[PDB]
Amino acid sequence: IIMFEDIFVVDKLDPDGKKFDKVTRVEARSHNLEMFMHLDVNTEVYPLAVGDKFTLAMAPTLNLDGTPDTGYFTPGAKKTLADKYEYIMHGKLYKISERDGKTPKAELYVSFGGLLMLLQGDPAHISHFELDQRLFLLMRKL
Amino acid sequence: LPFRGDFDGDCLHGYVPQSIQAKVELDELVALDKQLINRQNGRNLLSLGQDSLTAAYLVNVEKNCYLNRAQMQQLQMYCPFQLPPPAIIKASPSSTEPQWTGMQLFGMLFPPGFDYTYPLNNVVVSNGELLSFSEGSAWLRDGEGNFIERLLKHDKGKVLDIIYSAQEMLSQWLLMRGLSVSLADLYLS
Amino acid sequence: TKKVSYDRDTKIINAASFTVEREDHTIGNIVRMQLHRDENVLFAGYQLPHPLKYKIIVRIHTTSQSSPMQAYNQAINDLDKELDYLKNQFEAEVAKF
Amino acid sequence: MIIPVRCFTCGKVIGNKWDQYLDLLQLDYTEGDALDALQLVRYCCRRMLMTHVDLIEKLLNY
Amino acid sequence: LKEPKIYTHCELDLSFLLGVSCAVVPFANHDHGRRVLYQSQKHCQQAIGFSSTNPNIRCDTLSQQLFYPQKPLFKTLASECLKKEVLFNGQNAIVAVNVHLGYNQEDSIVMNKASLERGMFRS
Amino acid sequence: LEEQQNFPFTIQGIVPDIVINPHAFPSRQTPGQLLEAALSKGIACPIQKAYTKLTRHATPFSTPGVTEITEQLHRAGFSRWGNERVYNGRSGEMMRSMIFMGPTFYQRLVHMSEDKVK
Amino acid sequence: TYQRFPKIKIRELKDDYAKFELRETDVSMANALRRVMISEVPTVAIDLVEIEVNSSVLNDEFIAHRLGLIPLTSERAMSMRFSRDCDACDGDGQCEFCSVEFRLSSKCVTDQTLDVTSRDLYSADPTVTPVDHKGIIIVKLRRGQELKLRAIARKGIGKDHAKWSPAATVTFMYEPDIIINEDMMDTLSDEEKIDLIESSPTKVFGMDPVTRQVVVVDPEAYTYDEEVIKKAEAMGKPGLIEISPKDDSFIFTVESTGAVKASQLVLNAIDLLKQKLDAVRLSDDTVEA
Ligand SMILES: [Mg+2]
Ligand SMILES: [Zn+2]
Ligand SMILES: [Zn+2]
Repeated sequence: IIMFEDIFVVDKLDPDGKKFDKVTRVEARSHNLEMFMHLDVNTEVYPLAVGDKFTLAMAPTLNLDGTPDTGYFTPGAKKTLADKYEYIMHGKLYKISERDGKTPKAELYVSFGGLLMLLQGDPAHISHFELDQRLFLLMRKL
Repeated sequence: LPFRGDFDGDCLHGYVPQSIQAKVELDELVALDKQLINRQNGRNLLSLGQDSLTAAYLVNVEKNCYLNRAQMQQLQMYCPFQLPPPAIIKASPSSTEPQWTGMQLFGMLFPPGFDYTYPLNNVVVSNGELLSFSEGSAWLRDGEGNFIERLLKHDKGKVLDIIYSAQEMLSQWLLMRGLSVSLADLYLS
Repeated sequence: TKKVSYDRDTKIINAASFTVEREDHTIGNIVRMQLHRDENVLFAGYQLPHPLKYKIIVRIHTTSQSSPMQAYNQAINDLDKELDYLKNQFEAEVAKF
Repeated sequence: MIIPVRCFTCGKVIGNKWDQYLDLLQLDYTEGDALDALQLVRYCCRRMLMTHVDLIEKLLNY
Repeated sequence: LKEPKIYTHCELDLSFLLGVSCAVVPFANHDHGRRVLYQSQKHCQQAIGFSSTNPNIRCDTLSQQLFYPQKPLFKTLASECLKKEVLFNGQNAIVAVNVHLGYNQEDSIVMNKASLERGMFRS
Repeated sequence: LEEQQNFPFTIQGIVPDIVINPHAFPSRQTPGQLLEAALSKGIACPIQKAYTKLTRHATPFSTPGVTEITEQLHRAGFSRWGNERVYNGRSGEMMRSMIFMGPTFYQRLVHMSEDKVK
Repeated sequence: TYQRFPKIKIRELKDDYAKFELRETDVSMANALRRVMISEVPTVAIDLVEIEVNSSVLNDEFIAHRLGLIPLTSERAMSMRFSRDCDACDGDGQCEFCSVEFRLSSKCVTDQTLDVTSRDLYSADPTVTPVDHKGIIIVKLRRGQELKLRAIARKGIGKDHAKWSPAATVTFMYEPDIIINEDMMDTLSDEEKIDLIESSPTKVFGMDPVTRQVVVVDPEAYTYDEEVIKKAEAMGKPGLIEISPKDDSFIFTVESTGAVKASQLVLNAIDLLKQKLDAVRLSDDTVEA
C-alpha cells in the first residue's frame, strides 16, 4: 500500500530557469502534515512552476499486494500493476540523520539513482523507513 | 603516463631477452602488474588519460540525459559487471520505456562491496554504486584520495581490467555525444 | 570453415554469446535492432573487440519461454522476408516511371 | 600536376569538367558563379575546381 | 591617415613586417608566439610540395614531390603582390574536431582510408 | 585508417577525412585555425540568393573580425559558428552535439615511417 | 516480434539522381543499406596495366593510378567472378569471365599539342567501355612524345580500393515535422517575427503577405542548424517552436556516378543484403537440430 502520502506546494526553485540542461532543486512543504521536500527533478521533460499542487507516495513495491519484492530489472506488465501516477522513480535509501533544537528535525536522505531528496519533519511520520531499503517515488501533478 | 611522452613523433626503444633467467625476472619485478605503486609520490601510477577523464567528468556532471534500454545493454558488454535496476520507471506521460540514469551508468566499474567516500566532492559509494555528486573533479585524476588508489587498496588483482573497461566503454559513450570546439566556444558570448 | 561459432555461457541460465567471422557493422546493427523489437529478448548487443581483426560478438540473454538458439532464426528470417517485401515494393515503383 | 579525375572525399568525377571551366572563366563570370553552371552544390567538389594549379603548361615547354 | 593631419609618413602595409615564410600564414597574430615560430622556420622547410620543373638536369638525393599540389582557398596580400603560387605546399582537407574512439589521443590524427587511394597526400 | 562508411556523415554528403583531437586546442593555444576553417568554408560553399561582397583575404595583420565571418557564413545555409549537425556512421543515430567542420590547409612532413625503423 | 512493412514513395527518378522515401522503419535499415551501397556493391575498374613505352612528362606510375579511377560501365557486374574465385586463365588476357583487356595507343606527330582522352581506350569486349562533353584527360604530348600501354580490368569489391565504389554521395535524413504554437504567435510584434524569419539559415519559415502569419513552406530543408529554436529561446517567447525528428519516414538522395544505373544500385544492394544474411543461419543450423 502507501507508507507515506502528502500534498505539497512548490515554494522556490534553485536554478529558477528554463532549458538549462540541468536538474532543478524544487523545494516544497506540506500544509496538513508539516513536511519539507527537496526533490531534484528536471523541468524539461516534466514542467513544474512556482506554486502548484501534486501528490507524492512512497511504496516499497509496485505489485499491489501481489509480490513482496520488485524482481528483475525490466519489469513487464503483469496483473494490473500500479500505473495511476505520472512520475514514477526508483532508488535506495542510504542515510537516516536526526537533529536537535526543534521537535520536527528528523530528516531523511534518499537517492533515486544520481539525484537526491531530503525529507525533514517530525519522527512520527518517517518512523516506518529502515536503512538500505529499496523504495519508490510515485508522483502525479493535478 | 609513466613514459611521459606523446604521439607527436616519439620513438620507443625495445630490448628483447633471450635467457630464461632474464625472462622470468621480467614478469616478476619489472612488468606492469608489479610496479603499480608510484614510489616517488606514494600513490597510483596509471591514472586516467585525456578522453577518459573528460568522459568520466561529463557522465557525472551532465545529469540530464536519459538513455533508454536500447543503448544501455550495448555498453554493458565492455564492463564485466551486470546491469543495475532502472532508477526511472516513468519520467513523463509521453515516455513509456524505463530510462536509465547517467550516474547509474558509472556504477558498472565499481565491484560489489566497494566503499569509498570523498568529503570535498560529497560522493558516496555504497555497495558498488555511487549515490551522490555535487561539483567535483578532484577524485578522478592524480590527487590525494581517488577511486583508483582505493581500488588498488581493495583487491589489487583486476585494476588493469577496470581501467581498461573504464576506457573502452567511456570512449563509446563519448562517441554518442561528440566533443567539438566551435567558434562559439572561442566567442564565449 | 565454421564461420559461425556457438558459445554457451554457464553463469547465467538461458544465455548465449554468438560470434561470426569476417563481418562488419552492417550485421551487428541490423540484428541487434531486430532482436530489440521482439518481446522475449532482454539483452541484445554487438561488440567489436579489435578492429584489426574481423569478428563481431553478439550476446543474447532471453527468458525461459524460448531458447537463445531459436531466437536467432526468427530474427534472421524477419529481415530475409522484409527485404523481399522491400524489393517487391521497389520493382513496381521503378516500373511505374 | 593535372586536375584529378575524382574528388578526394566524395567520389564525383570532375576530370572532364576542366576545359569547360577555363572556357567559362575566359568570360566575365566570377569563380563562385562558374561552378553553379557545372552542377556542383557541395563545397567538397568545388574546392578542387576553385583551387588547383595548372603545372602541365609549365612542364610542357621542355 | 584620413582623420589626423599630424602624420608625415605612413607604412605601405602592416603585413610587410614579417619574412616570406611568415607573412603568408593566415592570422599570424592570433596564434601563440611559440606556435608561429614553430612553423615559420621549422615546418615549411621540411614540407613536401612543388619541386624543380626540370627533373632531367638536377640530380640530388632526397628530391621528393607531391602528385597533386594545391594552392589554399584564402589569398593573402603577401601572396598577391608577389605573383607566385609555389610557396604553398600541401593539400586541403575538410577537418572535423571529434573524439573518435580514443584513436587520436595525445596529439594524434586519424585519417580516411578511402581518401588516400584517390590521390590525396600521395607523393 | 578508418573506412569511409564508419565516419560520421553529414546530411549533404561530405565525409571528414582528417579528425583531430579537440583536447590539443587549449594547450597548444592556436586560435585562428577555427577562423581559417570558417573563412575557407564560406568562400567554397555556394550562395543561394552576391559573389563579390565576400571577404577572402585573411591578411596576417589586417584580419577580418568574427562578426564578418559569422555573417558571411550565415548567408548560404550553414550555421554562424561553423558547426553543423552530424550523424553516426556505425549506429546511424543523431549526435547530441554538433561538430565543427572546415577545409583547412595541412602539410605533410619529411619524417616517414620506413626511414626510422631500426 | 515479427517483421515490419516498409513503405516507399519515389519523388523523382532519372539517371544517377534517384530520390525515394522510406517510411515505417528505424534508422538501422537506412544506415545498413547506405553502408552497403557506398562500399560493398561490386563494379569493374582497371587494376593491372602494362606500359610498353612511355615518353611523356608524367611518370609511368602516376598514369597507372589515374587509369584505375576511370568510371567504367558494368552491366554484368554481379554475374562475373573475382580474380581469386577464378582459378583458371592464369590472368593476363581477355578471359571473358574474370577480366577484360584495354589497348591504349597514341602518338603526337603534328605541331600542336594533342591530349589523349577517355574515349580513346578501345576494349576487345564492347560491353565494358568508359562512359562519356570532352572526357577524362590523361597526358599531354609534345611533338615527338608517344604513349602505348595495355590495361586489364577486373571485378572488385569497393571495400579494398576507392575505385570500385559506384556511389559518390549516398546519404539520408530524418525528414522532421515542425509545429508552431499558434497561441503564442500573436505575442510577438511584426518586427520580432521579421527578425525571427531572417535568423534562419535556410528558407524554412515564410510569411503570409495578407495576414502576417508564420506559415511553414518546404519543411524538408531545415538541415538541423538549431538556429530558429535558439533565437526564440533568447527572446520573450520560450518554447514557441518545438522541433523533434521522426523515428521513421526517411528520404534517400543517391548518386550512381554514371557507372551503373541508379535503379540498379539499390536493387543490387538488397540482392546482396539477402545473401550476406544467408550464410550465417545455415552455418548455425546444425547446432540447433
Ligand atoms: Mg613527443
Ligand atoms: Zn567533392
Ligand atoms: Zn579469369
